Amino acid sequence: AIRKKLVIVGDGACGKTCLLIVFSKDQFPEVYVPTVFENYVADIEVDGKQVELALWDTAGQEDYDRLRPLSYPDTDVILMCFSIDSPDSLENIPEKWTPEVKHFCPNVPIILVGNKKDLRNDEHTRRELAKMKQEPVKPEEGRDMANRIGAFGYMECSAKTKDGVREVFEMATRAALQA
Amino acid sequence: SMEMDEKDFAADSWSLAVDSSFLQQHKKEVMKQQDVIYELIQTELHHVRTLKIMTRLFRTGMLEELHLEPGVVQGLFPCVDELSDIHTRFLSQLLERRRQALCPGSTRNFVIHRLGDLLISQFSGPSAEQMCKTYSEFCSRHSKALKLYKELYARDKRFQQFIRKVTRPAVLKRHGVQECILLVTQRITKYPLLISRILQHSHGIEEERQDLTTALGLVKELLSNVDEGIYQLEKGARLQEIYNR
Ligand SMILES: CCOc1c(F)cccc1C(=O)N(C)C
Repeated sequence: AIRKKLVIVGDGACGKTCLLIVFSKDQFPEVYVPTVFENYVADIEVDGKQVELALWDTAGQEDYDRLRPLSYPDTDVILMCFSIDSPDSLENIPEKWTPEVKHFCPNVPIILVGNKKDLRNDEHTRRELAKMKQEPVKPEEGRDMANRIGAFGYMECSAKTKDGVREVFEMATRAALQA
Repeated sequence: SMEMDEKDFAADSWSLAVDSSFLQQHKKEVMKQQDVIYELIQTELHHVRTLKIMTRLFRTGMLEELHLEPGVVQGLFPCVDELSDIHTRFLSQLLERRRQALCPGSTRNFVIHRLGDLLISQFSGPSAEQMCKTYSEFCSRHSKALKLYKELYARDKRFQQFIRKVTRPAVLKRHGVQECILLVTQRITKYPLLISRILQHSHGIEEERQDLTTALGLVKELLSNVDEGIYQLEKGARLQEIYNR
């Protein structure tokens, strides 16, 4: 197995920590959802290739511009997350997160991931967003942002139901393996 | 870690660590508060274990087996003794607060009601000045340690054999040298997340809510000072590159 490093970035409300927890346990915790994620090394076999994929979160580093870049050395793939229940988290992708990752991780593939996709059709979410003249992020809005920022691709998932989570990490492994 | 503490923190939560007959005696809000305090202590136990792998397995094994040039082991593991002393002392205080709270006849059933004062003490006065000095130094030497490790692993056969030997066991899967360095750098920014969630479930006693609010502010003051005090050191950087920052 070859060793690769993945880092997830995005705003504090994007669901990055929950995504790493659900993937690393293959389960949405039934008793207690952890507040933080330390690290994990996943054994993944994608398209016949075995990889040890080390996983890292940047949660807690969003306000600290000199500490946060210490998470980036030798990253092989970036997951850049936003929450589908937060058009504000998607607005911060192109001119805050993208220029930072392009600077510290040149030529590293970025996968833009829309988290919490289960909230797109949640009535409570639609009511709260309508008070700020907003609506859940549409799939075309996510794909267009991924296209504009030069992402390797666009994916969606729900940490709550686990739908799409395995696929995001198998594709991140393929992106990390590419020349 | 020692077996007594590993077993005390083996469960995924406080609600799974305590006896079910003891859990049943508490309100849901108390269970939510205790589950987050248990995560703060469990992750602190693991952080001190990361620092023991750095000092005992890596640093001391390199001094006792390899013929590295002087200053190289300190370059790989900057400030590790000072970091171990800070966190082993803090972990000792957290574990003593739990032990004092145990019910007679039990080694597992407890409730910690007064965490805020312990966090104010850790994150104020001389211990906070020491944490600020040590993390400003460690985090400024983080890139240099990673580069020194990669250079030695690629060029020195005995170093490569030593690393592959001591990191082979499955219990070291998440704890290679570079992984330990980044686990330590990231520890300090986990504290606000944990304290804020403990505070969310600590409104029942107003003195506790106030003390956790004071501790949260002190931790963010420490993080702001560390972040402003970092400048990455680089082997071979010339004075002109530095004064033209
Ligand atoms: C000044 C207090 O800092 C410490 C601490 F909080 C625990 C253990 C040791 C130390 C210490 O004196 N240094 C030099 C790190």
